Amino acid sequence: HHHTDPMVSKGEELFTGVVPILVELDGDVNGHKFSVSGEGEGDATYGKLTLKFICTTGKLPVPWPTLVTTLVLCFSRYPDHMKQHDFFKSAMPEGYVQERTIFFKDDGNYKTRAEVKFEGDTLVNRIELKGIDFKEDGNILGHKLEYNYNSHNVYIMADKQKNGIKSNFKIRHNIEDGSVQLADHYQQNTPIGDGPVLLPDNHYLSTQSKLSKDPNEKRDHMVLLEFVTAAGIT
Repeated sequence: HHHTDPMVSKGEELFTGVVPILVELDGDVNGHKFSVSGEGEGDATYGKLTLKFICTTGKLPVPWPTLVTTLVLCFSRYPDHMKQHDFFKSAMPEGYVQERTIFFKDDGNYKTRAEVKFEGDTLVNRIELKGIDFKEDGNILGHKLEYNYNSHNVYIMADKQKNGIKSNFKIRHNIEDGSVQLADHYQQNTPIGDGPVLLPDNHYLSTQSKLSKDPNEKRDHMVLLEFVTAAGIT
């Protein structure tokens, strides 16, 4: 609402209230083609997301928790003293590309590319996902993961050469038998536009996610509440 840096003001202004979100994913995992649509709202003031996702092609062929990181970090809450480090909002409204490779230990990998940008007043995240080399009897295609999600801190670093950011981090998915399925993420983000962006000092994001079901919904779906806060600069 009041920042002495006009570049920060420009990005904050687009995220000042509740912003509607649309998520589209087209996926192919070991030749099972599927699509997911999601709708909800983001409130960057509190770092809060609320989304509901539907598999529009029938039953989702992989477990919903494996898609949480893939299915909008511009809604992170950056403390006032860290707002000059917020790459994600500084790239708006033209947006950014978010690319990942996700390696599931002892199993296959996801390769994702997403464009995150405004269409009018709506923040859209449009994703293509390709998954290969998964085991039919593994934890992913065998749906052995529990329907829950662990809190996680992720380290963000600038990539000055690409005018973007980079991160590598591990997600632990609980398996029904009490064990864990590791998912190693590599991520890079680059701006879509050619204007300047804020390139951050090293810092981390703290995330927490809660998964639930809509008791009146017959389609395969996931309801997601996420909180993300930046930290690590004193």
